[PDB]
Amino acid sequence: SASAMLSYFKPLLDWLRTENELHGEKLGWPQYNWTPNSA
Amino acid sequence: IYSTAKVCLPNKTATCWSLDPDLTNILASSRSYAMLLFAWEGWHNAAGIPLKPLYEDFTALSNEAYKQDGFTDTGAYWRSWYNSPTFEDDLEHLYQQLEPLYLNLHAFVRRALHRRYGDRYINLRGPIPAHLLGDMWAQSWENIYDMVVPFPDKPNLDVTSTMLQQGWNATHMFRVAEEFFTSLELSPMPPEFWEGSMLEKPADGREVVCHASAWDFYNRKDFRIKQCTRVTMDQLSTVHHEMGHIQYYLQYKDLPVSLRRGANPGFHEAIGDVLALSVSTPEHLHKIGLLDRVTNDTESDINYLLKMALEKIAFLPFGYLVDQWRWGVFSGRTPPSRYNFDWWYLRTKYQGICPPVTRNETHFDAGAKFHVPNVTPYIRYFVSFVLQFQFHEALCKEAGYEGPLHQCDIYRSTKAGAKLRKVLQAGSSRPWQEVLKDMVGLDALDAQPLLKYFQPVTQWLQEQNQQNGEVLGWPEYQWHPPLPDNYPEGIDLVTDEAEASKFVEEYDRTSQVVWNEYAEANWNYNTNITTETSKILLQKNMQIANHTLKYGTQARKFDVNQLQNTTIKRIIKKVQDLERAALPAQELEEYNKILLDMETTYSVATVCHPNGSCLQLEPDLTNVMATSRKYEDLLWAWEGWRDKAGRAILQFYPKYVELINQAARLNGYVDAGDSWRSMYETPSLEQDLERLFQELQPLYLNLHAYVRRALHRHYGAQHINLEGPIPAHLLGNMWAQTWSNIYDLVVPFPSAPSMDTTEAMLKQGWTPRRMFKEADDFFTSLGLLPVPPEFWNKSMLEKPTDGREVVCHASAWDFYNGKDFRIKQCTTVNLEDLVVAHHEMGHIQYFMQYKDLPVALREGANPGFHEAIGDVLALSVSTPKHLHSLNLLSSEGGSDEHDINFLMKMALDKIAFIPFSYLVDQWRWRVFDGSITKENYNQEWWSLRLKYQGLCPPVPRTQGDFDPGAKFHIPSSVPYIRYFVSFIIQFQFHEALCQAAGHTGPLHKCDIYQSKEAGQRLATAMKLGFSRPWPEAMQLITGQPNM
Amino acid sequence: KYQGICPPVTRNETHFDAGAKFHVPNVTPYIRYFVSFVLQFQFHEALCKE
Ligand SMILES: *[C@@H]1O[C@H](CO)[C@@H](O[C@@H]2O[C@H](CO)[C@@H](O[C@@H]3O[C@H](CO)[C@@H](O)[C@H](O)[C@@H]3O)[C@H](O)[C@H]2NC(C)=O)[C@H](O)[C@H]1NC(C)=O
Ligand SMILES: *[C@@H]1O[C@H](CO)[C@@H](O[C@@H]2O[C@H](CO)[C@@H](O)[C@H](O)[C@H]2NC(C)=O)[C@H](O)[C@H]1NC(C)=O
Ligand SMILES: *[C@@H]1O[C@H](CO)[C@@H](O[C@@H]2O[C@H](CO)[C@@H](O)[C@H](O)[C@H]2NC(C)=O)[C@H](O)[C@H]1NC(C)=O
Ligand SMILES: *[C@@H]1O[C@H](CO)[C@@H](O[C@@H]2O[C@H](CO)[C@@H](O)[C@H](O)[C@H]2NC(C)=O)[C@H](O)[C@H]1NC(C)=O
Ligand SMILES: *[C@@H]1O[C@H](CO)[C@@H](O[C@@H]2O[C@H](CO)[C@@H](O)[C@H](O)[C@H]2NC(C)=O)[C@H](O)[C@H]1NC(C)=O
Repeated sequence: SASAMLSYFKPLLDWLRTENELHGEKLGWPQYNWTPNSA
Repeated sequence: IYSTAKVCLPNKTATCWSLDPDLTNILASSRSYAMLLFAWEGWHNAAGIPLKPLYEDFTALSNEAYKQDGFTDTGAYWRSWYNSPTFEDDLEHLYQQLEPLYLNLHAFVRRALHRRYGDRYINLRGPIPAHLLGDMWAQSWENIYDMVVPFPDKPNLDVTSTMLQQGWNATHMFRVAEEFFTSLELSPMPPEFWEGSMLEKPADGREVVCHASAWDFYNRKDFRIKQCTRVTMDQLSTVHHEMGHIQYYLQYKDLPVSLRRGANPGFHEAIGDVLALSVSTPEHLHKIGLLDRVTNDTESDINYLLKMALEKIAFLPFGYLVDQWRWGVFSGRTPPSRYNFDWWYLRTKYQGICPPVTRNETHFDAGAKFHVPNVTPYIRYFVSFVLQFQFHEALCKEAGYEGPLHQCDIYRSTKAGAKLRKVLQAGSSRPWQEVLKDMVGLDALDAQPLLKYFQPVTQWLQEQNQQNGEVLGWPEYQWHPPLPDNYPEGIDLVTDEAEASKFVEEYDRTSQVVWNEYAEANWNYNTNITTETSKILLQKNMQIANHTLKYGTQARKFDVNQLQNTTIKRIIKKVQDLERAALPAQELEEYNKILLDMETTYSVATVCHPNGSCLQLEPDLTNVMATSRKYEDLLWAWEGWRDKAGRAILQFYPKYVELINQAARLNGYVDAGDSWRSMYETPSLEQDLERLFQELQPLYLNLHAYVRRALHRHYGAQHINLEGPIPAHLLGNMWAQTWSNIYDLVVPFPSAPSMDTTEAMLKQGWTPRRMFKEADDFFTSLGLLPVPPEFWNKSMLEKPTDGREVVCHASAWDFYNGKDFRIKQCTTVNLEDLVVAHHEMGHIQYFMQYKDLPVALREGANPGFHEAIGDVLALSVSTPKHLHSLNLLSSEGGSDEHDINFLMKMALDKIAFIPFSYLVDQWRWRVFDGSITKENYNQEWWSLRLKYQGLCPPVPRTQGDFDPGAKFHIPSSVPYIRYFVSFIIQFQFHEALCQAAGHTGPLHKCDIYQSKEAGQRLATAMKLGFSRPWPEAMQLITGQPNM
Repeated sequence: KYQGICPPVTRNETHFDAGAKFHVPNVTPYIRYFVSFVLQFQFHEALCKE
């Protein structure tokens, strides 16, 4: 099970959620076709 | 404990079945293996398990009492009544005389039961299961007679309406039976009876419900009967039996108290049953006024004697069996640890029946019989059954009628009545042997009269068994039926052939009319989107939905595996699943709303410049994506259409996936993709399709390389890379499924103009009416069904606008209006119009061909044959030879240039489509699987587009674009692998038809015109419809059952 | 019933398992061995009593 692993990182998960919401970060990679070269 | 024994279902409802009249009726009426087995096992457990210790203690006590009395046993005391030192040996010889009759009857009934219940539950060389026949103890097989009638054409002489029509009382039958008694100078009947006995159901008070006893008041002056009354012939026979018992009671009044029982203990039943034999015969009924005339026919005699032999012969192993087991128990040969063992050994050895379930020493199966707990000897019934035919033969020989023994009543037989009275006078005063000798002529029991009575039916049974060729009985013991999955909750599923057939016919007849009304409403709506036909369409949709739900719930009560048919089983299985009616009402309404929203949003969305002049998908965006050779305009159209349609349907798709998956789960499957794949009835469809795609990969790769080179030569090297995928918007199609529009860019030999002539000169004529007439003319010339004239008198096809605002489709509609099939499509002036016309003509011919099949079996095998049939003839129509014929081009040549140009056009039509057809459903199957989630709907779609088709996005496609939504078939829940299967199948069909029609040489120049053998083989494989699986039609068309 | 022995395979009337015993074809009574087995112990007990 992953319950122990999730409970290990619970403070960090909460802090990361708070910071991402504050910064307006969107989870995931919506522009999946992006590439640094960009031709 | 025997009396208050009950069995009830695992649901633990407030009621529990009792032996009478619940369990007996269930075992005599229900032809369900699971329900019969549940009743049998439950009753035997309930009435036997709590009785074992009581019976052991009773056996000990009774043996002690009768050993103190002087007899060695209780069984010896029971045998002492018959007064014979060798009683068991005479009984054994008697049964060994009657064994072949029961063996033939057992084989016949076992064959009939095998035809009924199949081969899984019944062995043609083993014993019959002990619950599938007649009673619970299998003592009498009368209730089996329904399914084992020798000649079912004639009506069985078991009628109650004739009694009611003549105005028979509820008590006058006793009077006419009394006058029948008095006819043979008998019945010195006391006047106390009618004024001191009741023969009627209890009108008031809670007395006994019903029984078959005649309690006598005794007192040497008065007697009585307590028995119900009915209007059946069985009631009349039982009345005659009971009055025979009363007559026996009368004739020994003068004898002392202990000398009241009549000779042998079986003499009572023998005297009661000889008269019943002499009464139930049809000729007595005719001459008494209960029948119009005698049916002096062999078949009626056989039917009557087989009905009589189902109770008077099937009981012979019983009685003998029961008292043999009880004698063994009393003797100590059967200890309490061997009750069930010896019981079932005797049951299989004599009766030839095996327990439906596994039994063991916990059970006491002999205790479910009534006479074991209520301690009454049972050999009296065997003795009486043997004796009654001896008495019948003696009276008949003494009645002066030496003919067949069946129609041999003793009515108006003075001497027979005198002999009967003379025997009846002495009850136990003299040994029974002297009485039997005085009446019959010999002092011992004889089985010869019983054989003589059943001689014609015996000969018939032996002859029929020899013709059917079966073993006489149980050469394969140790066989027990497999459990029917008797974990007791699936016992109420009806598995009857008659009920299934009746349901199938009712479903057919109601479905025909309801589906015709729905088809008419759909035709009215689509032909004219104005005049508010949407309301009628919605009404017909509601009618279809509720009808489908009702009949699917009705068919869910049936079964599939236990059905002993092919067509009925197929229909029941195909009706048991509700495509969308399995959802609850709220979810069903939500699903309908989601589907309608997706379809309307796709059909309405348009993209265009901010100038103001605006374009729709068809025929504006398609035209600007077909005839425009420019990166900017093609990219604008592609991006705009994808934007509009896909971003509109993205907000709807995930909920649609959820709802369709829920419906498929409720229907039995695990996914909507699994439900769609089940249309082909192949458990390994994906592997076969992947194998076919791998087989066809090299040809597509070569064509892709050539088209890529041509596009690079035209557009340049900035937009096209020689190594790398080609952008999806440069192939002359919105979805790049077919690359036919860029043929002028990819012409192999420009100096071979033998295909541009068609559309160049079609302006000279070629009306839609005349071209469809030519198409059906070719259809008929092939050797197929001509089109009914209503297609021209009633139906229309030329509907460019026709006062409606719906984009053009290429569909075919069918309805069982006797003979009516009509189509709709937008008609242009080009060769593709003729190709699609032939495709729709093939659709309509497929509609015609399976006309006589049931409505549920109106499908064309798997839904890939339906599309393949029209394209098969379209392939032969488009050949240059068939274009030169019927004047579709100026001139044709077999040179390499024209042939290569024609093949390139056909390739850009079909090969370019192979990957797309496989890709659409491949993505959709992974979406329904849960493998593709909402976050990467687009990413996996474009991964598939690059992997299979080899195309690249012209612009960066982000998440939230939903490119797959721009395809029409995706926001319409229309499966798409059918086009892959059809494109694979049609070339096999073309090759097989050419081979049957000859045309040795290249396949692409073969023409199916004037091929009677090919047409007849196509018809003989198309007439199957959906009745048989598609490999059979594949085998008939081609010769191999594989794609 | 007597020996508490079940066949290892499914048997039926095509077979004749009583013939696999030696004494059945070469017809020789077999109850003499039962009688002798009982009688030898009867004799042993009586002799040791005397
Ligand atoms: C067994 O016992 C019964 C009961 O006692 C005997 O029945 C009775 O028989 C006597 C004569 O033995 C009857 O009496 C006679 O009846 C008529 C009346 O009209 C008449 O003939 C004489 O005046 C005389 O009274 C009697 O009615 C009859 N029943 C009773 C209830 O007593 C029976 O005979 C005995 N059976 C044998 C085989 O001995
Ligand atoms: C039996 O049915 C008849 C039908 O009428 C009832 O009365 C009989 O009537 C006939 C004609 O008048 C008389 O001759 C009979 O004596 C009557 N009795 C009979 C046949 O028993 C009679 O009441 C009915 N009996 C019932 C219903 O118990
Ligand atoms: C019903 O038909 C059978 C024959 O199917 C009749 O049997 C007759 O039996 C007598 C016995 O003495 C023979 O002599 C006759 O030749 C038989 N008749 C034939 C063969 O036609 C029987 O009598 C018929 N019963 C009735 C009531 O009609
Ligand atoms: C069992 O299958 C047989 C064989 O198909 C069925 O007989 C046909 O049933 C179809 C049902 O649509 C009818 O159209 C045919 O006319 C039947 N053939 C005849 C009557 O020869 C049969 O109905 C099925 N059911 C039973 C109970 O036998
Ligand atoms: C009697 O027992 C045999 C042995 O199990 C049964 O099986 C078949 O026996 C025949 C020869 O009698 C062999 O050729 C077959 O290979 C056996 N097996 C099968 C599956 O057929 C045999 O069926 C039994 N006989 C009867 C009459 O039931």
